[PDB]
Amino acid sequence: MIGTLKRAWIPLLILVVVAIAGFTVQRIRTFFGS
Amino acid sequence: QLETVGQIQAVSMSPDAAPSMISMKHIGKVFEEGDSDSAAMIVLEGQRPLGDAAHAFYDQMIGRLQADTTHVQSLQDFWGDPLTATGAQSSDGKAAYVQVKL
Amino acid sequence: TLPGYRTNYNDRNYLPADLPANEGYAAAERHFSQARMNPEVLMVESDHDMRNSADFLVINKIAKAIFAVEGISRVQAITRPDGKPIEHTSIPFLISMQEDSAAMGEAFDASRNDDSFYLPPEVFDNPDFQRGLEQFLSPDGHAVRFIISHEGDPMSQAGIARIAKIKTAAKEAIKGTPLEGSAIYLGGTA
Amino acid sequence: NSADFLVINKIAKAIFAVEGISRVQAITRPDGKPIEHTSIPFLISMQEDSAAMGEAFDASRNDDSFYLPPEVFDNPDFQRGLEQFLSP
Repeated sequence: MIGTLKRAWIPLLILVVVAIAGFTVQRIRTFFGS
Repeated sequence: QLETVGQIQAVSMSPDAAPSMISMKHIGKVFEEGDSDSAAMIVLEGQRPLGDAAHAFYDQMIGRLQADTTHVQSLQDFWGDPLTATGAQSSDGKAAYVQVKL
Repeated sequence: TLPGYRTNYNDRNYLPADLPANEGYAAAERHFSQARMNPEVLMVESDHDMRNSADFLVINKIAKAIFAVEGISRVQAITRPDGKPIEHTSIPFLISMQEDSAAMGEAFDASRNDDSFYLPPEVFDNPDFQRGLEQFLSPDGHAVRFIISHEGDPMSQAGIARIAKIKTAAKEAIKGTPLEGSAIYLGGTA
Repeated sequence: NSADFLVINKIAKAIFAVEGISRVQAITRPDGKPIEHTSIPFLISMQEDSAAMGEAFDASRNDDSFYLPPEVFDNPDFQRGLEQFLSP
């Protein structure tokens, strides 16, 4: 429902950014050594 | 002070998972000459070609160096050995060196 | 200006030239080269005693294959104890009117021909060989190591790109030999 | 003939020297391994020394020299493999 999702859009965007960045970081953390 | 603790708890330059660090540790383990990656080079250079006095001083010096078991882990002579002596000497004969593992 | 950025790993370029370490660096550069004090060590670890005439052929093969890399000078092995091949090992000495064959052999030693190599099996019981055999082969003979020097700056972008080439050359030298599948370790500063 | 088999061994070695290549198989190399008794200590032929040299050159597959004398083409134990690698 849009009325309540567009009220917490900042925490949702922060969560999306944190998730994407964390997955990309844990992916890059495996390139060294191998 | 901060710098005292900083020099006390210093960390290695290279990671433990570095292929070259693993390689150096394994080379030292297999050849039984220390589990370090640090090594120094004692060069001795003269204005004239190194003769027998230089060889005697070098023998006494490596005898001294091998005694300090806590710091000097090993060394590759390569100059007290007639088979390999020319590998640790310049083409002109005025310089020689020995690698010491620390 | 960013797509022209080059970096450097030689720490002695960014230090005053009046440090004792740099003084000895200069003393060594006056006589050998700038890359003699920063050698690489390559170790090939097999699963059998390599102290025999059959495996020393593969060791000489590895030494030559590493020496054939572009920026490499002064590879040092047991079959090459001073970066120079052992004398009386070229093809005019596996063959043995004798003033001709002696001239051939001594012409093959004045250039360090290095096209053939045997080292008969009576070099392993020679006492004047063991002190050098302990430097290059493991105490149980299962590993052999090579000491590699660079031509220019070891810690440049080229000296760092040479590491993969050294490893590839060592891996291709043992391809198709009884030493195939051995582990190759490369340590050093570069 | 013995003259062209030298070039065949040259081609085999040159292909084997490519980086990602393993197990090149030719008539001068019938199992990816060089033929024994073809290295330089066998073109040369106190004999306990030369035999040791030859058998040290066969335990490593030295592959620095190669002849195959011309009496291998009339050897019946060679034709069944000569038909696999050379045109009829």
